[PDB]
Amino acid sequence: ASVSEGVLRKKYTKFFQENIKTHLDLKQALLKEEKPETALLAYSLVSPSGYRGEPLTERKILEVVSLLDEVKVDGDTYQQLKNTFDSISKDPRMQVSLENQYPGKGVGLLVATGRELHKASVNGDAEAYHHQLEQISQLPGRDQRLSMPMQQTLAIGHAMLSAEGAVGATLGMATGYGLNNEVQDQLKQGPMSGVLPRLEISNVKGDFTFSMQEPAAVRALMAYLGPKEDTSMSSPQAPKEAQEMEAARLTLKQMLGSSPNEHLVPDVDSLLKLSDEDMPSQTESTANGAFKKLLSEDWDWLMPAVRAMDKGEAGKINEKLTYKLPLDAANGRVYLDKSPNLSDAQLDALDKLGSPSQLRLMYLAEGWI
Amino acid sequence: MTELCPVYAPFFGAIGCASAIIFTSLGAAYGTAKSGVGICATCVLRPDLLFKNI
Repeated sequence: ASVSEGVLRKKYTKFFQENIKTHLDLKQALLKEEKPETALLAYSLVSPSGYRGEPLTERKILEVVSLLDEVKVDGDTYQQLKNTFDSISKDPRMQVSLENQYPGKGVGLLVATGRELHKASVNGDAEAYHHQLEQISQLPGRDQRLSMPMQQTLAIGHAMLSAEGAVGATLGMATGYGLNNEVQDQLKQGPMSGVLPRLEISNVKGDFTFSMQEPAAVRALMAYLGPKEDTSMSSPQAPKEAQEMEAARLTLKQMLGSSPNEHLVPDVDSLLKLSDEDMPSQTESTANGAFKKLLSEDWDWLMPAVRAMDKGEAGKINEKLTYKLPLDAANGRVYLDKSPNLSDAQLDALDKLGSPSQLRLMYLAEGWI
Repeated sequence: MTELCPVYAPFFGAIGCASAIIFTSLGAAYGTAKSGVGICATCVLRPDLLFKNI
């Protein structure tokens, strides 16, 4: 109802037939019709980074992200995303989020193997947590333009880190490469992520440009959309620079599904505790322990529990999820059942959350709650 | 040593002392295993007959 991609490289193959290797003199070749003002909008994805600081300026995936930037039918939903990005790119608060995920821009064989079997299992769980999360935003009431490609990027990024865990554990066990490029070529097959705008950054440290199909720029965008608004920056008392970067911030936080009351501060650190005043308020702390139970009790229970909660029917969770599996016993097949044993205390806490925001479920899939 | 008491003489005593506990342990293990499978198949329906069937 909100997203429909394709993989037809033969419908518009004239843009990829000749050896076009120049960012300049490509807008005339990208017109190709009697439409001019809307063919420049698909060129706006690569145009601020089309000259400054890039190698060879036309990599073979930079055209398919610009060809399949389908603005031909609809020119409203992508323009709203383009009016919001580069309006979000003004405060240092987005920029300090784009510096935490980055740098500056014998018995010892049993230990080093276990450090990389832990890496292959954490990233194998977290990749599965985004596959059952791209079918929660398939349910009615959600949206798919911002929710789908944001978490399709992360599921590709966890599939590569999980592959590097046990390829490294194999080459260390069989000793005490070309396999990482074979799996990198394999995960680009099949579908591909929807096009989001470019998120250029210009400041006193230079003029930077990130990609938003990188798993580290996605991971810093959702950390920006976390915290609630304050008493400042949205009142008309301060018309200075705030209302064009705060209403652009809240129109993405609502676009996931998070109301401006919802706080959602991250957790990962090297410290013991986080703080005192930004703590979850024991109604969602009881509820976050119920969602973690649904992630780690079955591979298929998070989607029909959110579906049962959008209808306001979050008290029938113990009965709508029960199903029966067989068991060979000493008396025969018995057909016992598996139910999520949600207690009444955390079944009540799922009621006071009206619907889980998509931003809350994506912090949960990254281990930030 | 002696013709009545040769040197290979404790071999038969050690083999007998081993074989006693070996074959009685095999018999006890078969009895325990078969009867325990019978108890665990029975006492799903009658758990009150569990300590009677031991």
